[PDB]
Amino acid sequence: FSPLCLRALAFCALAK
Amino acid sequence: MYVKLISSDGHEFIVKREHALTSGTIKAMLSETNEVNFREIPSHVLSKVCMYFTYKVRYTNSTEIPEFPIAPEIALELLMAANFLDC
Amino acid sequence: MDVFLMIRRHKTTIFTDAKESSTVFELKRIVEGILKRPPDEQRLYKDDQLLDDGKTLGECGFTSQTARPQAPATVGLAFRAFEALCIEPFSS
Repeated sequence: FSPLCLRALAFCALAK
Repeated sequence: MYVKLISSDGHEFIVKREHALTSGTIKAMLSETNEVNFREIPSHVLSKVCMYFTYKVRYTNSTEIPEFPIAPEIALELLMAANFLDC
Repeated sequence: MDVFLMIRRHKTTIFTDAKESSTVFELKRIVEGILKRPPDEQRLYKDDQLLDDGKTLGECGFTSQTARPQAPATVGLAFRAFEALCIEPFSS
């Protein structure tokens, strides 16, 4: 397991 | 060994080359010299990007992975930086 | 155990890590390799407190709970003329 890319993390910070 | 990443407001961030290569854009730009200017990314964003590099390398092929904190008010700028940097 | 740091002077910020049991002097040796000033021409700070060369980073207060990859601790840096400690803030 590796961290998600920063593009996806920034999206999740607003989407979830 | 190290590269220097320069933000739009002139802050210089000195980061291990191996960590900076988390960014596909930095890797391609370095393909030699060790300085890259980011004239559209301000230092409060680029500093957070550099923290991501450190965190990405430290926790690849990890056990539970701690949260990467992203305040809602910078998420869009961070996303646009990560779009440009491909990380 | 690794601690994760930002060493900051003026508009320079070095992202680096070290072991909690390494010493302040060994951290100055890292700064020398990057910025080409020897350890005796450096002062390192936690907030406004000078750090003694013989102390470990853990004894200075840099631990794995306060100095994490996603939230590194800040170490101030001043060079011998010593200049005042001066760290320019990031933008808003």
